[PDB]
Amino acid sequence: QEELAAARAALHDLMTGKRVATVQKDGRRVEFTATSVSDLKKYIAELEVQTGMTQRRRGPAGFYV
Amino acid sequence: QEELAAARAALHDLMTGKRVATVQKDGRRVEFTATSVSDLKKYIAELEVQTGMTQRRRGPAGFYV
Amino acid sequence: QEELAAARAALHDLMTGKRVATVQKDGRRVEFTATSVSDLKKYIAELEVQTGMTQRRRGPAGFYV
Amino acid sequence: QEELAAARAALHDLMTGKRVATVQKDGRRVEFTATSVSDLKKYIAELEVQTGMTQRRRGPAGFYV
Amino acid sequence: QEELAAARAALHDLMTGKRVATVQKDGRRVEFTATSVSDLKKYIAELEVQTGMTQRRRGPAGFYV
Amino acid sequence: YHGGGSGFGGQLRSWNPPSESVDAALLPNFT
Amino acid sequence: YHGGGSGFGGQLRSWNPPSESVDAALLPNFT
Amino acid sequence: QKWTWIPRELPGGRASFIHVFEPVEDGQTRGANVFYSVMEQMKMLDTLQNTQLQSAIVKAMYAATIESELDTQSAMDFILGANSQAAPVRLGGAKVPHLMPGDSLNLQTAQDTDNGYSVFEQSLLRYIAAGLGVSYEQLS
Amino acid sequence: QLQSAIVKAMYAATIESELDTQSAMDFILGANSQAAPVRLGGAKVPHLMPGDSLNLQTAQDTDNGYSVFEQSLLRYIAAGLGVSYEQLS
Amino acid sequence: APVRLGGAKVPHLMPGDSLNLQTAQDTDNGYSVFEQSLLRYIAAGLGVSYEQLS
Repeated sequence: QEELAAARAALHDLMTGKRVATVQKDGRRVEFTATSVSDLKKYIAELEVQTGMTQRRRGPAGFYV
Repeated sequence: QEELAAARAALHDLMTGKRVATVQKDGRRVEFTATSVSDLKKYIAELEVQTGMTQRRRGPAGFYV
Repeated sequence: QEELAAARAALHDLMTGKRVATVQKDGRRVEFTATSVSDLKKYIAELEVQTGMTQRRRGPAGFYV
Repeated sequence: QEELAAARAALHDLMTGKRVATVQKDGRRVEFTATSVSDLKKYIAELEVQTGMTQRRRGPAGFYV
Repeated sequence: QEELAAARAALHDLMTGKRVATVQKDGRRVEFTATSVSDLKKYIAELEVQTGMTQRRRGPAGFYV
Repeated sequence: YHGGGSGFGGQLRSWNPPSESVDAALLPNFT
Repeated sequence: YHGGGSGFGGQLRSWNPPSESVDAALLPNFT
Repeated sequence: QKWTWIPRELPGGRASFIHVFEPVEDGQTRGANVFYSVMEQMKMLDTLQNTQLQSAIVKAMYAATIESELDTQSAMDFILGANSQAAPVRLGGAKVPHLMPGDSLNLQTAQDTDNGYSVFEQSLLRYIAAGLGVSYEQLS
Repeated sequence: QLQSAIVKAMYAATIESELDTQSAMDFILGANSQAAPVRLGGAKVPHLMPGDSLNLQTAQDTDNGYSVFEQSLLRYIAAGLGVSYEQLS
Repeated sequence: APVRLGGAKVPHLMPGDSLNLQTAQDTDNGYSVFEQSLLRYIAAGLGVSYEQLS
């Protein structure tokens, strides 16, 4: 899905440090809200689970002697 | 419903980083209040439940030998 | 009641991000107080119970063998 | 009583988002104090109890087999 | 992967002190959000596990008499 | 006698078993 | 008699075992 | 099906059909079983016993919990110790895993398996023995 | 009391997650989708992401003082009827 | 809505959902001893022995 790629790019931008919080030029000025890293990670996880393009989670373990 | 699409778009904008908190241009200036991620997720979940177009929740599990 | 539609619209505006906190135009400037999501939800639910147009709550469950 | 109608209108204005905290126009500027929702609800409840125009509270329940 | 090098460089810049929060030049002004050290370290480690170019983690230890 | 009465606080108000023979109680649900 | 009845609060409403001989109960699942 | 008429006594006075039961009241055609007194309680106690046994089995099944952000196979490889050559884990030996900051290992604890069920069962069994007429020790 | 004990003993655990119910039960409980039954054979150790959570319920004492109150009421009843307490109870 | 008691159940809850199992106080929290004292007083008043009365 095209949401997953955008979310991954946003996570990479936030990690590297290229996420813009406020941009100003003379009179013009726009401010964007910021979100935590954990919420973005949860969003990406649930989005990739919905897509199902790979499988990264499995059932519980089992034991034997 | 037409709200669910708007709520989904708002969640995606907030996650990606395009939700705007303040807009200013010379004298004019408008500021919008901010909402939490969990509240928006709960709103989307209950709106999905009300619409009933899909089924994402089921009853409790059961065990056998 | 005409006090339910307004509350629903206010909740949707707050969720989507169109609720305005401050409005300014040169000298003129107005600022409005902000309220929490839980209080608005409680107000909406209680006003629904007052109106009685639908039934969303029922009594406790029962068990049988 | 005429206090109860004003209190109800103030509660509705606060819920919808039309309560004014600060208003300014050129040099002139006035700022009003803000109160919590719970205190307003308690005020309305006690005021409607004093009036007695309806009855919304009753005695404790009783049990039988 | 070409993300690992960028993350490593960002971590080194943050440690040394060359990570920039705001940049201003006369009217122009941009501000970037800041992230914690632990989140960046976790991102780097998890991306290393995804790449698999080396092996830095092993299974639990064992005991003998 | 409170045996035929309503009860302590009226708890036995709904307890009104019918007066019937043993056949009338047993035969309908014998099987 | 509440043996054939619905129960205390209706808990035994679904408890309706069939009336059958020992052969009808035993033979189908003997093996 | 078919029904046959069987007279109680032959014309000579011989007993043809025998019916033995103890009447309770004046007019009683057929007798009542002794289980009516305690029928409901026995069924409800059986349901309670089965539910308690299933609950104990369920609560005893989940021994531990793994929390991590890596792939599930990698998480069990690095923490639980399974071999990927979901994934079975060998019971031989004692293990001390190494956890990164994001990783976690939680050993679950369960409630007492028999938390007062014995006393309640004793009370119900005394009630049932009183209803049936046999002694409590013999029944339980 | 009997109904309450059965109800409280019935709910063994609780699953909390943001995923679908089928996915949550498959990944945490261990059910197979090939709601969802779970086989009781063996012991299991699930893996949980930060959002996921597993809670094992703890219930009150099954017989928390009911027996002594029953004893007092049975003594009162035996006194009323005239039979001995041991014979009645 | 009726609920069937057969089996054991493990529900799945969203963040907003919750399930709480109520705990109750001891059914007989010292009522027996107080009843014993009152019965001793009553038996003293009437004249019959405490064991016979209670």
